[PDB]
Amino acid sequence: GPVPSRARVYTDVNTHRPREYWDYESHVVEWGNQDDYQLVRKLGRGKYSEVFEAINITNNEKVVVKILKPVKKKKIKREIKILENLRGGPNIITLADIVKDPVSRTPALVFEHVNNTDFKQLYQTLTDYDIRFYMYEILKALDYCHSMGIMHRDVKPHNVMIDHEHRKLRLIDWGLAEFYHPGQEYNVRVASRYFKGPELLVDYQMYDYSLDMWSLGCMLASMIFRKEPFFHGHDNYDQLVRIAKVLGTEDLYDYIDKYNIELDPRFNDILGRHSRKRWERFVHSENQHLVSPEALDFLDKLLRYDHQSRLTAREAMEHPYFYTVVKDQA
Ligand SMILES: CC(C)Oc1ccc2ccn(-c3cncc(-c4ccc(C(=O)O)cc4)n3)c2c1
Repeated sequence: GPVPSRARVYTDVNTHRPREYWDYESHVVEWGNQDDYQLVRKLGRGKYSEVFEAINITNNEKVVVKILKPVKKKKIKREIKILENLRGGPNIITLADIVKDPVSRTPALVFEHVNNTDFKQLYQTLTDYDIRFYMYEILKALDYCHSMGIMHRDVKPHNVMIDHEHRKLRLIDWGLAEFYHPGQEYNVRVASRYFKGPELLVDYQMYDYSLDMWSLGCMLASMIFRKEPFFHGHDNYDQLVRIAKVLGTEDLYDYIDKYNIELDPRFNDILGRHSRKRWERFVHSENQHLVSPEALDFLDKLLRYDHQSRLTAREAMEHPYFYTVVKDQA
């Protein structure tokens, strides 16, 4: 069978907490009053929810309501518990309230309003400094949630809200997040295809916080190289092929050997043999102003097959790429 793995950091953080912190199945949801909110307009739709701008009529505050499509009570409890545990943490979206439609019995999460600028219009405006700044802000949220025993498991641009005028950022959509427990075998069917870590793609279930760091690396690559998505796979199998064409097959097969991973036979046809590419092949006159030795060194240290060898969030924050950001923040 596969070789076990443990997180290098924050390994036992949940074991040391009271059971109630992580044992979300036992959480009792306190429902507020749906009549306190009036819906104003629809903001967006997902697979599993619809998001509206609303007003809290008790105090006239603008709020956001995420009405859940039908999902298991345990998964709703998980998201609520995680949001409550992380409330007040750096750059974490604040859950303000939880309500039910009395007739249709559908649950709705009520959040703080963030004045988001279209992240699909915000990447053509981003300077080198801006990317470093916002990356640092995301790392603060990830170090925090990891330190609190939580993997986000769905890091990607859609789940980062930015109020550019206020240089404000929030990490949202905790619906896939999970508590880290040493030894636990997780579902690999998480995250968007383009952001999935090698561990997911090869079906290695004993993963950890380091998944988030792969996803972050994918984001960074897409931003500095102006190539969204960076690893553009056609399906989950081809996704690993696209990664292998960059990181190379030698390190991939080393990873599978180290963890005694049983690779789906389907892969044997399509993976082939690929050299590890230098990052210089993605640099061009359009993106060169975003790319530095520091950026490439940092990126290289996020995008590793071996989850254990990726930078931690706290290590990433200490990287020379962020020296200018750190100097200004005091
Ligand atoms: C599906 C959702 C992310 O789509 C949108 C689209 C446009 C906009 C424009 C503003 N928002 C907005 C403003 N303030 C907060 C949020 C929000 C907050 C949390 C979550 C969540 O799940 O955790 C989803 C959305 N959202 C939008 C949300």
